[PDB]
Amino acid sequence: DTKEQRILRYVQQNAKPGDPQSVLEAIDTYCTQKEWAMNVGDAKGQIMDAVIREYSPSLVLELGAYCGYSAVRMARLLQPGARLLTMEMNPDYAAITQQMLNFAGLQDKVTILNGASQDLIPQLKKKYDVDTLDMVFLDHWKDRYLPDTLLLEKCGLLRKGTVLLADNVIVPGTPDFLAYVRGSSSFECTHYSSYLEYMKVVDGLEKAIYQGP
Ligand SMILES: Nc1ncnc2c1ncn2[C@@H]1O[C@H](CSCC[C@H](N)C(=O)O)[C@@H](O)[C@H]1O
Ligand SMILES: Oc1cc(-c2ccc(F)cc2)cc2cccnc12
Ligand SMILES: [Cl-]
Ligand SMILES: [Mg+2]
Repeated sequence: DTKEQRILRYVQQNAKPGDPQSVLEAIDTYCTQKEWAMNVGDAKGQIMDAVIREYSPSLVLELGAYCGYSAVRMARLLQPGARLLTMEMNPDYAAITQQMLNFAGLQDKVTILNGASQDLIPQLKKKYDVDTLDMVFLDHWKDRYLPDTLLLEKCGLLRKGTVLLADNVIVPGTPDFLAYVRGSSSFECTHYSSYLEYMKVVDGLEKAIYQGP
């Protein structure tokens, strides 16, 4: 098996079906005690939770799903009827994520789109009936953060107040994105210093709120 299949099986055997908090705890335990994996983790996850609670977004887009940890973490905090769309290019990972969401009981709140963000973003309005997004979690390959932000804006998917929350702005880092949003009058930015998942290494999140053109 793969590490991702091992994570899934661990959840299935050490968490309670339909209990998202138990799922998060099982993943965190496995990734602390057995094998590291690139989930946002509990340190940064607590900051994400605080942000989600503040904004109560009705429609969230996540870029990069992996095994579903962040999707579970966000979706468990959504209000009834609110929704998450998550984009995942790797079909093996998409299948893990779906199974993870199913086990957590969150499958009605989340749609996992199997494809590359740069191909799926232009389809959101017509194919997926999206008007504008309330929040975007950027956590895919770091070189896509700026191009996809710019694409989201081109596609008319951002509105005044759309919250972008970007993982890993220190490690691995996303220097072009960070410079761009911090220098642009179209974003109001805040840095949340934290730690790399499961590691004593500094990392951080950036929140960038879109202000319009
Ligand atoms: N352009 C792209 N579109 C969609 N998925 C992408 C992508 N570039 C990378 N990915 C995916 O981005 C993921 C990054 S890891 C995502 C971790 C997850 N957000 C969590 O915290 O639990 C990987 O699964 C990778 O396959
Ligand atoms: O949270 C993440 C962490 C890392 C990462 C990988 C190796 C390291 F040594 C340190 C950090 C990569 C990611 C790629 C995509 C989404 N998130 C990532
Ligand atoms: Cl952590
Ligand atoms: Mg990350």
